[PDB]
Amino acid sequence: PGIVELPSLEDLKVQEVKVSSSVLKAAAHHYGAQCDKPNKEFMLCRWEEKDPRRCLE
Amino acid sequence: IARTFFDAPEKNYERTMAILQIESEKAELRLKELEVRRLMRAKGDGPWFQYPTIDKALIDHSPKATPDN
Repeated sequence: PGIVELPSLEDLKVQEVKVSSSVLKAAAHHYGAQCDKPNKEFMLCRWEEKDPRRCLE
Repeated sequence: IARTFFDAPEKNYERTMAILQIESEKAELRLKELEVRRLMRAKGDGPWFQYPTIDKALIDHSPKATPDN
């Protein structure tokens, strides 16, 4: 049938949070408390659009 | 004999006419029922031959543990 559309490799380029699992776990509660608004916006976009290409930004 | 026991010819005439009308109506209804049954079996859009499908009231609509669904 159709042709599946994928974003280009430049659109997937971002600098990463290069920390291990225990570094994330130690500050997990404060990360949830302080950075809640963009995380919840991303999660709402994710559960609504059902498409990661619409939630890349 | 014709006064006591026998029936009038007019009575038999009109009785036969009533019987013929009823039986012709029945035969036409039987043929129409056959045609209706054939059409409903072929197309499946009528009230008969409605084989069941999955009821859609069983589908869960709440958000799941994974967004991609």
